[PDB]
Amino acid sequence: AKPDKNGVITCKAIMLKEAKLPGMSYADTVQIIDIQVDPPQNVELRVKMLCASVCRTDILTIEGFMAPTQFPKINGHEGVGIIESMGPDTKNFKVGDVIVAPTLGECQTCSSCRSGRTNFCQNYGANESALEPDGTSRFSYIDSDGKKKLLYYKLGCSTWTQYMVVDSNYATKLNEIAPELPPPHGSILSCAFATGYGAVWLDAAVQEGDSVAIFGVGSVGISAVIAAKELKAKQIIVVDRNEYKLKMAMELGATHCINSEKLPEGVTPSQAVRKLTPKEVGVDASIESSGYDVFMNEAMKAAIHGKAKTVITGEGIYENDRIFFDFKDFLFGGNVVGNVTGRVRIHSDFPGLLRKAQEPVIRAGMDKILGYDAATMKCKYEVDIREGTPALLKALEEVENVDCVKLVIKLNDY
Amino acid sequence: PDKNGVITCKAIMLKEAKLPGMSYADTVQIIDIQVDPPQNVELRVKMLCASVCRTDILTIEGFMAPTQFPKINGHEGVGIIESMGPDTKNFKVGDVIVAPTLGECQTCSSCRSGRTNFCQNYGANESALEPDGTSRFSYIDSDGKKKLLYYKLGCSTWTQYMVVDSNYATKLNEIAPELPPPHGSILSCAFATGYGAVWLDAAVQEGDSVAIFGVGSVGISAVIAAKELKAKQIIVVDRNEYKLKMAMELGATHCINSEKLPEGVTPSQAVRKLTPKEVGVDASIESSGYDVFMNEAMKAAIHGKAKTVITGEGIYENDRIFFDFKDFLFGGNVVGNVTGRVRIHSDFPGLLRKAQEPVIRAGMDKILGYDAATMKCKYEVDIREGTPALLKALEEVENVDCVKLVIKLNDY
Ligand SMILES: NC(=O)c1ccc[n+]([C@@H]2O[C@H](COP(=O)([O-])OP(=O)(O)OC[C@H]3O[C@@H](n4cnc5c(N)ncnc54)[C@H](O)[C@@H]3O)[C@@H](O)[C@H]2O)c1
Ligand SMILES: NC(=O)c1ccc[n+]([C@@H]2O[C@H](COP(=O)([O-])OP(=O)(O)OC[C@H]3O[C@@H](n4cnc5c(N)ncnc54)[C@H](O)[C@@H]3O)[C@@H](O)[C@H]2O)c1
Ligand SMILES: [Mg+2]
Ligand SMILES: [Mg+2]
Ligand SMILES: [Zn+2]
Ligand SMILES: [Zn+2]
Ligand SMILES: [Zn+2]
Ligand SMILES: [Zn+2]
Repeated sequence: AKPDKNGVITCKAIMLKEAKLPGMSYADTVQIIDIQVDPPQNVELRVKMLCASVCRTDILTIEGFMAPTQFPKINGHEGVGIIESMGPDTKNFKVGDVIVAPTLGECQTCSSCRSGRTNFCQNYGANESALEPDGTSRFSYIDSDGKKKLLYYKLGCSTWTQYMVVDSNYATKLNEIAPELPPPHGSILSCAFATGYGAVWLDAAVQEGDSVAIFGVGSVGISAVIAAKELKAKQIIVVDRNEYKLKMAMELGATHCINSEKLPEGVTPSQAVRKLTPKEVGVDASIESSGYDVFMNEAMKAAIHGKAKTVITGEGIYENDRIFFDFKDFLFGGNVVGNVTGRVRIHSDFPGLLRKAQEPVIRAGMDKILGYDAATMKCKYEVDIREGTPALLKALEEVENVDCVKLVIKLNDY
Repeated sequence: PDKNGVITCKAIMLKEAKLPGMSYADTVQIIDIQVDPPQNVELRVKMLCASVCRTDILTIEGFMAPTQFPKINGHEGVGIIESMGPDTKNFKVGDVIVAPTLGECQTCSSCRSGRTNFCQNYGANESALEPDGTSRFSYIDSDGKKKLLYYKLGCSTWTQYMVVDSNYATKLNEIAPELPPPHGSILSCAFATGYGAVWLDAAVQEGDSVAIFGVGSVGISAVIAAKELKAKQIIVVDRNEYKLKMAMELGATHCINSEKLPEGVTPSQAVRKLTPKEVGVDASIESSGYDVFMNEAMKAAIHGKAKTVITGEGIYENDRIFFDFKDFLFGGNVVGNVTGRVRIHSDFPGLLRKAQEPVIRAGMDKILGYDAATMKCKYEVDIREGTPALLKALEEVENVDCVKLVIKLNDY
């Protein structure tokens, strides 16, 4: 879209009217509407989005996750686009750059950045207000009563829109290192792939000859399998109840699979994992990527006491917003870390991830996650924001299809 | 020892778990027991003193002992090798030893990692028995019948003589021959746990900020470590003002009485308010046993960068603890810790050298209320003075100013 004389763009975006509480439909809350996107201020990028792709956390967001008051909103944190314009103070970006902009920036000067061992930057942390720091939004719409109304972001931006505004301290560019990378690949690099790959590579720090357990092989868990295989793990144990995704995981380098719904009475997933290791010692690295609170506990219990790290990537709407651990196993060697975006720092680590993503085996793995067809640039599960709300609502139901690993939302021509 | 090498001595027997509504008198008694001679690589140890870890009181309440009663209590204590099994190496009769929960085989992938004491080969003896299902301890009951006593784990310390697998023992007498017994006793658990949690596990550096949740003997040992390592800020959280003041005397910079916070202010929010930009602490130590403080310690840590070290224990519903999910995902970093990650061969010799330094010794003396002239501690009971004196001492564990009760077992 071309801006009007005041620099405002009118474009399609996916609006969430309110939380979809249990028993409510997508139809109750989700609608494609025309929105107005204000021009970028200060160090902001306004970004022509190519595609978004559906993270389970996007579905949690529809259900009200981390948004007690921040409706109506434009959804989405997983996506890729092209810089269309920039605020006047912007440095180190140009119009035409291809960017992703995940939740955490990297100031490189706080004690967290300088530690070398985390991406939880003190200066560019999660924008939980879902607003600009002055309480405004670059997004608005004209409702049925003709009134101009504010739309919240997801966090520091929204990706389910033809045009997004994001603070450039959260952006990192793809076009210098990977000018030929297709859009849906760039989209999963913004969250799902970075998360599973980085949880294994950076956070669990998997070494050649390590044993790895992965609880949940959706897009995040399969990304973890691809990393564990690249890093020459001796053993890659995948746990899930979805036989399709367990089989995909086995095709991309998992060595052992466990269907948690088919375990003998009184055999826990952690016991099943331990049974596959020498003297039932457990795994060198335990990844949770399910959102199932039970699996966070089972992941902790699967890890070799003291030596191994359990990396929790999963998210969900839990009773009292709490998770639980078996205390005796926890005290006697538990080691559990929260992980966002795989610990992949947007300046220090993302460039090497992007170079890795171009290696043939890693690309084949991304193609499999996406069911990508390079001839048509279409993914197996794809919906286009220009095709209207009914198509989108059907696609959101089909996220639960057994063979839907990653739904893609096409936003603009490629 | 009799004709068969069996020692008859006093020990503190727990008959059954002390469940809520029961008294110490219901379950705790000083009795004469028989201690068999050591076999294989065992040490039989003349105990000098035990000292009361909060986990000793949890044991009385049934902690980790669903079936392992009756037992001799105790895992914190120090003694002198009286005899050894025929296969023992690297120990002599007369050596002063402690024998904590975890050994250090030095060859398993956990030992070889260099970053944990959770040895795969010498782990916790949860059976509370010898590997053949027998015990070195027994007693003659009122029926005149000979009956087995369980250990605590690999041994019991609340006895004049104990037997332990020498793969769990480490000697005090070469590095610290003049160390008083109660100091050796707290080195075996409380002081190693608090000091190690800060020094080894949280790896506190000069200029770091530290929060310690619970300033009993473990948390005060953590204060001593944080001071020794030149932490910029040492924040202590407790309900007990006497122990908070003691922590401040031994190096703490800021104290918070959790029971005097406004209802809407959490312990983690109070700790973060003491830190620049409410960023929280570089190292967060839980040493309370209060499940709430395990969650608050996790939340007080700088997101991602900092480590929360959980040392606390308790009897929790369904044996489960909980964490606030959003704060956990966005940077939580929590580890279970046993004995301060202090490995009995690689780390304990260094800890023991540290204990001999005047400031650290002064801190151990303050924990103990130790009088060097009388070798008496502020709170001390002798096993030879009878069950009623012990039952009153066990009640006095809860006294405001009781940091560490010592159970004297033999002349020093
Ligand atoms: N931490 C982060 O930065 C980050 C990034 C991506 C996603 N997430 C979260 O991580 C998780 C994985 O993301 P995703 O998009 O791959 O999710 P997904 O829903 O596509 O995949 C999760 C997988 O876990 C399995 N699983 C869920 N509940 C299960 C149960 N009860 N029994 C057995 N298997 C079960 C599912 O069958 C599925 O294969 C989600 O919880 C998501 O919200 C977080
Ligand atoms: N992990 C290990 O190897 C190891 C070693 C020693 C002790 N422990 C455990 O660590 C903890 C500390 O041991 P200790 O012997 O110093 O215990 P302690 O009982 O002497 O001291 C605990 C301190 O925490 C405070 N605390 C407890 N509940 C509180 C609450 N509700 N509000 C505020 N403050 C509270 C108490 O007032 C006290 O000062 C205990 O849970 C003990 O079982 C474990
Ligand atoms: Mg802005
Ligand atoms: Mg033995
Ligand atoms: Zn995501
Ligand atoms: Zn930073
Ligand atoms: Zn103890
Ligand atoms: Zn070992």
